[PDB]
Amino acid sequence: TVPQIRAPSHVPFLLIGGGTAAFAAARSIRARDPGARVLIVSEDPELPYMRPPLSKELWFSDDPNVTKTLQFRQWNGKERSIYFQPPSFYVSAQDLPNIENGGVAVLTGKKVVHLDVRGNMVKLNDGSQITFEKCLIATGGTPRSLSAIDRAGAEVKSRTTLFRKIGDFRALEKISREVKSITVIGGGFLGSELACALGRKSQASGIEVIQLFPEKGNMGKILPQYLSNWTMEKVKREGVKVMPNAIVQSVGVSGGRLLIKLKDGRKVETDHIVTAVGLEPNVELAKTGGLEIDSDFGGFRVNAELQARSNIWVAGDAACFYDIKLGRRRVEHHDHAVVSGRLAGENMTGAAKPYWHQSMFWSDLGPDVGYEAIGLVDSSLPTVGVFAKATAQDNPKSATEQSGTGIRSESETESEASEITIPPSAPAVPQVPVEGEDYGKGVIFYLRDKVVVGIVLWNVFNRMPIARKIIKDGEQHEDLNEVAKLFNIH
Ligand SMILES: Cc1cc2nc3c(=O)[nH]c(=O)nc-3n(C[C@H](O)[C@H](O)[C@H](O)COP(=O)(O)OP(=O)(O)OC[C@H]3O[C@@H](n4cnc5c(N)ncnc54)[C@H](O)[C@@H]3O)c2cc1C
Repeated sequence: TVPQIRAPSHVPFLLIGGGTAAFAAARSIRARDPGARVLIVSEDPELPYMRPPLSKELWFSDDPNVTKTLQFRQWNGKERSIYFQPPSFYVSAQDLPNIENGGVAVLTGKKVVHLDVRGNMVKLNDGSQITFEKCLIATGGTPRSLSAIDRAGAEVKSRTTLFRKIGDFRALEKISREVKSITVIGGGFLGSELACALGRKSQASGIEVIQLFPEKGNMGKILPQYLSNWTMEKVKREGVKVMPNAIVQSVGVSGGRLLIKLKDGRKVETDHIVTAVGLEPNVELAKTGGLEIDSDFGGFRVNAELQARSNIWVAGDAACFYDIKLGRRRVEHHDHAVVSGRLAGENMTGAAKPYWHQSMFWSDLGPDVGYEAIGLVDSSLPTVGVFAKATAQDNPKSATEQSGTGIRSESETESEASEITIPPSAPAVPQVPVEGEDYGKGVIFYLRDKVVVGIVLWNVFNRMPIARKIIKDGEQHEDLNEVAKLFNIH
């Protein structure tokens, strides 16, 4: 067996990229047009898989075999495959045009590098060509790097990982068992999940874990300062040296270790760096395809139907879409990937439906801390937070036990509450006098006009439909403590 040239071929439905959005689009097309012939072409050799477990549950397991099988343990102890479907669900490219009732084929280890819109064709990196009738671009993005690491030498670039894939979890996991110290650069949800995860391994290994970022505290661009600060102390307590207000001036090699120099005088000595500083949408096809990239937000600009050009749609992290409440925007949400992929797939079969979904986001920092967000969440906005003591059910683990899944967009559902009526206050709880240290859950309302434009929920689950409805209706609430009763915050 030797390398060979693929003959030109044709496929009714071509999906460029094999991630969450591509997979959801393939199922949608198959549901809408039974017998459909769908081909996914994907650069990474792996079959389609969900990403959330990579910075999360896969680090919380004592079984060495999980790194190989990727059958991760949810917080409720129940196993789940990181893959959407196993190999048997798919067919090979070669067989697709001949199989009865059609199917979903997958061609991994191949990259589409040229899109010809008017000729309905693409070219792969190996020179072969595939004509299509309908095409979805769902190429995701590539992790951003740090400028200082880019200007940095071979030695340091060889000791920095960007965190996005299976390969990254595997390498970072191995490194956590080989070196004395690892630094996470990035204060966002993802960098924070990685810090907690290594801090947990640290309990057994004794490795040093540092997390550094330029904000005053974790997720500082998103959470109000008080909760950002609470969060920062929480992460630190997982055994992480957190360094806020840190701007990387340069990185170099000293003593055989990495030497990161900060603008303010500080210096960090460490053996490996993982960055989590955001994403660049994969838009290389915009050029041959004559597609518009959004100059303000990045990604492919699409219309209400997720369409970019004739017979071309985009979904997932790669799309700059028109949010029904916020206007042009792009997100990195698992929910959006699934919903938008499904809708694109439906539109590929002729539906012409607008994307009116309000995408949600969630983050877990271990089984005991969970956040959910929706709409415009920006710490520069005026905000109203309402809090209460947590009940036993108010944590990511219980939310996983109740629903049987850890992927929060699944358990929350994609729906929107049909009506909002402020329920009666709950029965009084006999208690000693309550202090701020005693709260463990809450809702934070983000405002613009006296209208709620965004919501972050802290340890409140199964209420996302209600948060969607409050944001959609756009009422001026006279008293947000009454509305918080909708989130069982009393
Ligand atoms: C580690 C991590 C944890 C996360 N946790 C959460 C969370 O808990 N909650 C939440 O809401 N969201 C979370 N997210 C975000 C969510 O997983 C993403 O929004 C989602 O993966 C985007 O899916 P996609 O299909 O749009 O893009 P991708 O998943 O990136 O898929 C794109 C695929 O296309 C391939 N590709 C790119 N270019 C080409 C090309 N030209 N030709 C062929 N193939 C190509 C790439 O190899 C890639 O496989 C997390 C993300 C990461 C990385």
